[PDB]
Amino acid sequence: GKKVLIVYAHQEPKSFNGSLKNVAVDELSRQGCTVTVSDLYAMNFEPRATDKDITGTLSNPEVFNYGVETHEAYKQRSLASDITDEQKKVREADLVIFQFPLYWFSVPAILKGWMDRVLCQGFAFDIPGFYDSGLLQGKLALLSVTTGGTAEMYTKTGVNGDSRYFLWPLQHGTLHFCGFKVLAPQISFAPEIASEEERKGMVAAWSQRLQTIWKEEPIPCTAHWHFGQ
Amino acid sequence: AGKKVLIVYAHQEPKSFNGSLKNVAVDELSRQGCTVTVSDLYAMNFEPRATDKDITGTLSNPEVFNYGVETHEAYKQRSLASDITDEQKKVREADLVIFQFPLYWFSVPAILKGWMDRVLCQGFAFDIPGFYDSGLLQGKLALLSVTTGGTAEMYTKTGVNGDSRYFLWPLQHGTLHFCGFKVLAPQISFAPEIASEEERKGMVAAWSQRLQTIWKEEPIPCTAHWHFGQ
Ligand SMILES: Cc1cc2nc3c(=O)[nH]c(=O)nc-3n(C[C@H](O)[C@H](O)[C@H](O)COP(=O)(O)OP(=O)(O)OC[C@H]3O[C@@H](n4cnc5c(N)ncnc54)[C@H](O)[C@@H]3O)c2cc1C
Ligand SMILES: Cc1cc2nc3c(=O)[nH]c(=O)nc-3n(C[C@H](O)[C@H](O)[C@H](O)COP(=O)(O)OP(=O)(O)OC[C@H]3O[C@@H](n4cnc5c(N)ncnc54)[C@H](O)[C@@H]3O)c2cc1C
Ligand SMILES: COc1cc(OC)c2c(c(C)cc(=O)n2C)c1OC
Ligand SMILES: COc1cc(OC)c2c(c(C)cc(=O)n2C)c1OC
Ligand SMILES: COc1cc(OC)c2c(c(C)cc(=O)n2C)c1OC
Ligand SMILES: [Zn+2]
Ligand SMILES: [Zn+2]
Repeated sequence: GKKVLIVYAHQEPKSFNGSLKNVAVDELSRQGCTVTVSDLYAMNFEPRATDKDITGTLSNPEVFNYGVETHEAYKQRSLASDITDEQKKVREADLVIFQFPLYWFSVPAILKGWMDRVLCQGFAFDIPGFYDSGLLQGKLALLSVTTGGTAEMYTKTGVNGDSRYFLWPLQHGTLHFCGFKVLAPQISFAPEIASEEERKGMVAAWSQRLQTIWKEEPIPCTAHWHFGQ
Repeated sequence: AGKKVLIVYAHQEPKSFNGSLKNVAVDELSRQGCTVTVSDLYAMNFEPRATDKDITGTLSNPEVFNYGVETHEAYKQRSLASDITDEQKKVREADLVIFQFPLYWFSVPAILKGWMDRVLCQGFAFDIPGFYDSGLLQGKLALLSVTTGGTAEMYTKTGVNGDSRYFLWPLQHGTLHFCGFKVLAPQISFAPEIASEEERKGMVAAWSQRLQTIWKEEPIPCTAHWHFGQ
């Protein structure tokens, strides 16, 4: 059996993102997988990295250093419960899918705040244990991104550059760094200008791809993959 | 000179190395006689989430909420939440916007990502058409002043992290150039926590020193080739 966590960042259940999340739940549930969804906006998930993320008393209450404080908090079981709740889902998961609209070539700030606050030192990475040896190694991660821009805008010589170029900080700098093997991203280009069909083809392709997600090999998550020819 | 600067600052700790870079900027720019404003996001408890609370008028489509459509509308009607319009005023007046922050996950801290997502709305920062070189903030300068955990050597093409310019792309091109800014070369202060106390003073005064001649700089060519090479 396998466990999947979907971390989902869209305000509107009727959205194209909402339908992609909902077919993932339906298809992975149909296969017998254990599925959990973190619907960040419904949870009013806190995005800011602050001293509230530590309960009881700080390791150095003269000069606040978020990284050191959350590292010590993790080790002393002193993190806020919204964070540890997410860490439990991630620890149990075999695959983590992030489902979100591209905001400013990146994730919406609420999902950025999940990455900043959930993936702390001791949990997701340490000295050592990063990139290849990151603490989440053995787990799979997958970005399912929707865009306002069309596929042609996202080419090396198009106005937006190649899609892979905006993937680097998320796939390499975040998911690889924590040890994830990164599945190929699912990019649903410009759903809002596509037809009622086309949109169906995109959703159905996603549902279709999920049918054989466990047979996939991860991308080689390298500078060459993102930037080379 | 007769110029206005906005510093958008994202760090929790006033005694931090970011706190020092922000204050040296304020001291040097104020010394030159520039007009200076700082948006200290954590101290303001700045709201990062893009939600329907950012619009206070009748929604264009209250059956199916589309944040970009509703905020674009709300900007035209003046029904945006006032935290957002308070920032727009600072940006509209500024000739240079400096972002001061620690690198978090190859990007800005979520509180600052939220400032970008909610403040740079359609109608204000760009339109369709009216983006990249035609973006609505054309004529303004922006500059990322980023600190890292990683050393410079780490952030080279054959270092573990890849070249520093790679992680600049979403921010410089995808956000600031998109809105029309000309982008000045980034100030990257590498690995201050590892550096010696004297190498730290050196990085602070190197930023101070650069600001002395900031108005004479040309912007970078904010292209794929600048960021990625051939
Ligand atoms: C702050 C901000 C920053 C942005 N930055 C970027 C950026 O850097 N680059 C970029 O390219 N874009 C950017 N965008 C645009 C954004 O990425 C797109 O708006 C978003 O990806 C569209 O996805 P959605 O789910 O919201 O679309 P929706 O509008 O919800 O989807 C399109 C249509 O499909 C309908 N639908 C729902 N379910 C289904 C289904 N079952 N089958 C068929 N249709 C269905 C919807 O109701 C809708 O009519 C930005 C947007 C914002 C607000
Ligand atoms: C969630 C998260 C994600 C991160 N992701 C990344 C990443 O992707 N890539 C990466 O490289 N790093 C990353 N980091 C590390 C982060 O970028 C660095 O910790 C940050 O850049 C260091 O800057 P700071 O101001 O907090 O340093 P500080 O810890 O405040 O400063 C270091 C030292 O400089 C001293 N100092 C303060 N003022 C002065 C002064 N006037 N003169 C001389 N010294 C002074 C301080 O007192 C301190 O001792 C991440 C950190 C976190 C918390
Ligand atoms: C650039 O130096 C580095 C590089 C790292 O990873 C590449 C680090 C750390 C620290 C302190 C903790 C940690 O978990 N990692 C993962 C570091 O600081 C010494
Ligand atoms: C801020 O909103 C943005 C930002 C963008 O880029 C950073 C966008 C778009 C759309 C619709 C198409 C597109 O290609 N890009 C590149 C967008 O929607 C208006
Ligand atoms: C999540 O925290 C992170 C994440 C990183 O990369 C994504 C880091 C580092 C540090 C300290 C050095 C570094 O080179 N990288 C590359 C870090 O600090 C522990
Ligand atoms: Zn990688
Ligand atoms: Zn550019």
